[PDB]
Amino acid sequence: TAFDYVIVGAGSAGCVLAARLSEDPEVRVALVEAGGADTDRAVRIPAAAAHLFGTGYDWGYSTVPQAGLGGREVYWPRGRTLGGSSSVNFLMWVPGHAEDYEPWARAAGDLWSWDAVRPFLRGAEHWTGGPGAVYGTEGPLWISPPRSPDPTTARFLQACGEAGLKEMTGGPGGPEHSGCALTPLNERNGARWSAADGYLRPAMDRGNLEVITGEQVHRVLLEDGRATGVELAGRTLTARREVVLSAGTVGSAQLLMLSGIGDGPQLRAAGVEPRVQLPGVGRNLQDHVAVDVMMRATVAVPLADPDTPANRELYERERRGPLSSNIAEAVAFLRADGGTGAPDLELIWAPVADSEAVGGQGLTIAVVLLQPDSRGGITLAGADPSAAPLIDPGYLGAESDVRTLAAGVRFAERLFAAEALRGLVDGPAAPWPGPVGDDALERLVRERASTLFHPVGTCRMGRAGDEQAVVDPWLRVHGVEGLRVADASVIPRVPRGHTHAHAVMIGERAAELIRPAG
Ligand SMILES: Cc1cc2nc3c(=O)[nH]c(=O)nc-3n(C[C@H](O)[C@H](O)[C@H](O)COP(=O)(O)OP(=O)(O)OC[C@H]3O[C@@H](n4cnc5c(N)ncnc54)[C@H](O)[C@@H]3O)c2cc1C
Repeated sequence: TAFDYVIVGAGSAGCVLAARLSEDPEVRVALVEAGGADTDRAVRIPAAAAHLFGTGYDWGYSTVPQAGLGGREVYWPRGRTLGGSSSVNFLMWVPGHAEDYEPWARAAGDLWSWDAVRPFLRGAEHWTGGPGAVYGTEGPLWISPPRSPDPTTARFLQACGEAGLKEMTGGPGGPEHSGCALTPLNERNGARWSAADGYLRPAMDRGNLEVITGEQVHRVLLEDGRATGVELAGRTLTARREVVLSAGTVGSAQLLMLSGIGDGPQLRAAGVEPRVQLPGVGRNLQDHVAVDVMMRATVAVPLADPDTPANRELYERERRGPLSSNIAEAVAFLRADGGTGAPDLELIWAPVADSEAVGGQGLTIAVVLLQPDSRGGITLAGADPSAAPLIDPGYLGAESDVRTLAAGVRFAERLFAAEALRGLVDGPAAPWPGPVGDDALERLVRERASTLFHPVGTCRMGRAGDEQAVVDPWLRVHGVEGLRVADASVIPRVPRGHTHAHAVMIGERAAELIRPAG
């Protein structure tokens, strides 16, 4: 079946692009998604998101053994349903810092400066909270303050205050380089509001949009230097105008390589026929890494066991109580060196502990390396389109990353030692060992660090002439006509924020690049 545009992947970016491109009734748009409809309860309920790990809603990737982590493999959940990862994520809308775009503008020009992207980002947002927030007030994605924050969360913010991190008046993504805040949420009335909710669903009555679920794309079909369609298991979808890969940091890169687009020698070694030499495909992989500082609680921890009759009754009646929590209720930003300037550390407050020793009754500060120097890549394991690719982030390959995380763990410890928090905790929650000496701390970081689910950069944007660029500033794959990538893969440098915002923004930006308004 024949379309004008074939979009692969109904995720953060792909939902936006399907909705936007189908706004013109004279173009026919296909949105092709490996997963099914987002129908399960645990998709809707903020507190339930982590229960989707290892389910049909999750691709369930893992990294290769990581030398920087002592040989550990790291689990890589990815959403596999309408809305993609926006349907399984932790609902945090934490859109990053204006300076994050300096390396994008360096790579791809003023099209990708902050001034250019800002309206697209603000345009995605509909803030439901108090005035003075930085967020937009008219976009498809409802952004809300928490309905029922844990009582300890105010204490975390007070502790931050005591340690010189003041509360941000606009929320994260404001002018303040340093500070703390309640997490802005992708929630409407206490339930998830995903890209499928905000963008896709309103568009699905359109006669010119076909949403095709349950279909993993195997490769892009190339003919005479142009993408002509995509191959599913049993049939081909044709595109008269463009194929747009929105399959994310894993899937977009894997699909390029499976199509013969990438480094010819490596593709040959994986059993794939090279078609377009583009060595940057799968390279420049970046991700946030976090270490959880977990303490045993001396107070009630509702989020340790949120799914109870009482909480279900309150959620049903009022959409309040623990089930309305995304768990990661507050954030703080700082520099390891204590300077002014853009943050290189984030602290995430979760009033729970992943610790069986205390039955979950603990409190966590996740310490986040926002600007890793480590880099990795994704390659094919072989030519089977159903096989997972080989994911090697190179976590903690750079020793500076270890030192930065060590500094952040010291700061988290400082917070738990603060007047506002120390009364709430009594020792560490195993397997967090609590305070250790300097050398021990470096080893502990390597033993405990894990993904924070923000992988980017495998289909990096850049100007013609930049040998490891994958797409151009208009998101067109270099050396192919009628083929674009629009998702988190194109990001040159991992931001100082959580990447759902960036993916949505790229979706919006891509739609305007492909079909300018007016
Ligand atoms: C568990 C988890 C928690 C997270 N928490 C947050 C958070 O709270 N806040 C935040 O800002 N970010 C968070 N993130 C990250 C954020 O959700 C992602 O970075 C963002 O959604 C990526 O958008 P995307 O469009 O690039 O890809 P995705 O949204 O992953 O979309 C890719 C889509 O393509 C589909 N696909 C892939 N390959 C194929 C194929 N071959 N054929 C067909 N379809 C295919 C996938 O199934 C998926 O639906 C989280 C991520 C995860 C996994």
